Amino acid sequence: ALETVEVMLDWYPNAVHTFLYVAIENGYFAEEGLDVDIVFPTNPTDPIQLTASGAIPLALSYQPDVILARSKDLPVVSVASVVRSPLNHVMFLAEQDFDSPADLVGLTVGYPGIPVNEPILKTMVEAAGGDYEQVHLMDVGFELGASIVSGRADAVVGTYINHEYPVLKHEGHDISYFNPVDYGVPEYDELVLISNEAYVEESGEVLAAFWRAALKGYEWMVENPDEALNVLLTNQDEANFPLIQEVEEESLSILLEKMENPNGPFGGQDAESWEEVISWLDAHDWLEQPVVAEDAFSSIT
Amino acid sequence: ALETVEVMLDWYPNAVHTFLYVAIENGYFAEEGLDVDIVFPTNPTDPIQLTASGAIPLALSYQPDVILARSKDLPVVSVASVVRSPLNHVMFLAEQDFDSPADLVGLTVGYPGIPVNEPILKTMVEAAGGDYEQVHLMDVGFELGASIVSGRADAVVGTYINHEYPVLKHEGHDISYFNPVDYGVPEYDELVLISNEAYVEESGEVLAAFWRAALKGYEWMVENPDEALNVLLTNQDEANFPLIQEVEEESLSILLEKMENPNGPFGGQDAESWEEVISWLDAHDWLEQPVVAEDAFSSIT
Ligand SMILES: Cc1ncc(CNC=O)c(N)n1
Ligand SMILES: Cc1ncc(CNC=O)c(N)n1
Repeated sequence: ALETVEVMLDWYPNAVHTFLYVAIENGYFAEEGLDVDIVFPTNPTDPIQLTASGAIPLALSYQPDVILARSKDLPVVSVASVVRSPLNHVMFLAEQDFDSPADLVGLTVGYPGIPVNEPILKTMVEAAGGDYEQVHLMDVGFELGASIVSGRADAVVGTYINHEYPVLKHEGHDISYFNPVDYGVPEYDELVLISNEAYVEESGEVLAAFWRAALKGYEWMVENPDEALNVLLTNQDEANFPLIQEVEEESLSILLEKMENPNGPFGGQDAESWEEVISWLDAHDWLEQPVVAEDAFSSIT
Repeated sequence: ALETVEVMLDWYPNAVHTFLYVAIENGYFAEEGLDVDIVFPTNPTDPIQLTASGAIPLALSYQPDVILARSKDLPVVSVASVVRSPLNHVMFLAEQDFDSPADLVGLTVGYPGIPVNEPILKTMVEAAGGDYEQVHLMDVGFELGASIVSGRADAVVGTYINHEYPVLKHEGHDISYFNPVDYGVPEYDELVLISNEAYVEESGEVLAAFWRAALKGYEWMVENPDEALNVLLTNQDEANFPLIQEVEEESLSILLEKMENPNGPFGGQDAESWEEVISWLDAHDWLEQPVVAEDAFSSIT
């Protein structure tokens, strides 16, 4: 009777996922006859791979990644834009005192294994005249903070200003960073709801029912900021990704601004954003097969 | 002219790679007309993946992985067994007090992101009477120790008894474990030298040149345990994977036993081991395409 839908988040639960949990808790999905199954990823890259393979119909990923994916012939399609601008920043301990991304040359940068991180770091490094081919990336999965703090990596990319940054500071670490948009990286959407082609064609109803629900979750979160932030926190995976309340409210405050759609409903996708993100990548030889903005995303409403 | 050959290590430099750095320092590779360039993986799955694609001609991986890779149609082939038995142990802080792998049900286990670990853990958990679907894997790439020491993970797999075990202990952690061999897993070769089919066909004289120099380095190590281990430590990656004199010589003591072919030459393989490991993976439904032991490995000399 209830349509069961698997939704794989992009990371372990945190402020950015608030709208989804509010949807669950308020029965918005039940009202829509859906049984939403929120799932965490085993590997950071699972979201796009599983969605692509058709194993799961929904997940949260990164716009630049969707393009990378579609460029490799994966049938991944963005059906909604959650965070309309970047969150990703390159981080390191203040003692490192790097002058610019070009100082990463000859050093090792930790990262979650997520591909999107390659074009971002490459652009940032070349933008400063360094030779990215001498920059060493070290996959640390979810252990982003530990890579930098332990010392095994000189810097990290994949960390968010709305999260990892305030957490490290809260934990006492003195963190400095480089903002990708100050080094040739476009204002891409950090996070987008993604599905696969078949499911968009074969199950448009379910997808429409889902977003309608998720949107109510969003609108409710917006009108009930604190209350909704409380919902997430209680639903946090305390065993593997414990959250700090103060850190999370600050995170939410940042995300709210970036999640809101100035000239349309929450989730509305801007064709301009995609077009330039594709050309940015296509320009740096990251796209093996051509990608078109009319195919990288579609409206499920 | 020296024949350039890229060799990707399975992990960062440690006791197990001593025979290779010895063959470089002592000039054995040069003697065989080759210029060997050791490269570290940025991603734990790189070895198998870059070899398969032809991007790299040589690398170190795991016997079960070669099978899985071939099961996925990748053209990789094992050209030498380096560590003839398992090293992989599931590890957790002594606090946990698990009675068996079935206690892992409902918890999260960290792993390097290397596929071979899924079949291992699943077999283990199932042998102890637990539901694996209820076990959560968390990708931490190279940050294995951190996953459990930070409490972010309840247990970890992928860690080696010759390295991580003595390291955690040396760092002050009371570690407990579960040997996969005690829980239905076969005595597979932990480390094996790999190449792709195309290369073994086109560059066999190179491979043979490379392996003689390698055998020579290996034999020197056996006659000069300590001098070799020092060659290794001086050639360690101190910035991203610092080593401890004591743990590393302890590690060598373990590997010396597992690397030696009691009767036969170093690197020698045989259908038996491969067929056993293949059958294991088929029985537990891990293979997609059937795999043939014969095609899975081949002598290099
Ligand atoms: C809180 C947080 N941190 C890092 C990531 C990883 N994204 C790109 O590398 C993510 N999805 N969420
Ligand atoms: C020292 C060490 N630790 C872990 C691994 C990873 N193997 C399987 O996951 C490895 N190749 N070497």
